[PDB]
Amino acid sequence: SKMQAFRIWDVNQKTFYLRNNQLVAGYLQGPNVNLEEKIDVVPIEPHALFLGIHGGKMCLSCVKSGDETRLQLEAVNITDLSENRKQDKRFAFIRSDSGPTTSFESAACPGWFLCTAMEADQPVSLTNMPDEGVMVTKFYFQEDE
Amino acid sequence: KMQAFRIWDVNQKTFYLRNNQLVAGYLQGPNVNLEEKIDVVPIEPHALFLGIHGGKMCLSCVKSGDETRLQLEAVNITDLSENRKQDKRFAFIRSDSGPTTSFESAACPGWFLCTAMEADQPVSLTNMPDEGVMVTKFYFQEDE
Repeated sequence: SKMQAFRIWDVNQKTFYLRNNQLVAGYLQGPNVNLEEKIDVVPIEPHALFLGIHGGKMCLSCVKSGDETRLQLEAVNITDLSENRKQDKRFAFIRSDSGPTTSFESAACPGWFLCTAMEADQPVSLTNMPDEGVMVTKFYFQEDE
Repeated sequence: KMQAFRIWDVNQKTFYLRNNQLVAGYLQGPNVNLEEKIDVVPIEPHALFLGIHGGKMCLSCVKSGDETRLQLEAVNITDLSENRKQDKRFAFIRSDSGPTTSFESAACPGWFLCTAMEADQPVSLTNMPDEGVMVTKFYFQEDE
């Protein structure tokens, strides 16, 4: 259970980058390629994990705002989280591989998978309609190391 | 470099923009001026980039599982690169059959550029070009 660095891009080749402290998927080229966000990962045996950016300084979570289930980026240290604390569960994600791609399902909001839009520069989100082909839910997740 | 062509399908439909969505229909009267010529930057062997407006807008295929989508992105066709991972979505493979031509998505293999049998529908992509529902055969005339 320690911090690993991963590079991620969806099946349409979009990368993650921040815009107004929001995570968005898009195509970075040239000087802007330096905006690419690597994903910091702390494994939770056997198939879950905590996901973050900026050296695990900000972590991804699933939050329910009234009637909405939205992805959120919180200012918490990936290292303070615990697979055994009820409150940190909103940060857990289940990793599932199939072929050369990877999917991430929310542990606190099951049935919700991390996703990106087909159009560029849209924020990264969570959809509960994976196979219904509107949002992308498959990613190439590789250990940047 | 950029080569220009005129395109029209086997049913005589031409491409034109409608609410900035590439649609295919029959232009009449002063509307014939709405025809969109296709700009091409070939990629040896038989691959190529396709655009309109002097290469200022290029078509691409983006997928989501078992479904694909045809998009017109505001990118310069000259900035696209064949040795660039992300630009593959703009690549198309050309094939000719007799006097006709077909275009297959490199990013979404098995999906061909196609038109609806009826007029004024958006140009799209189809995974089944054989079972004739959508039209996938085109006349592609090099504007020389």
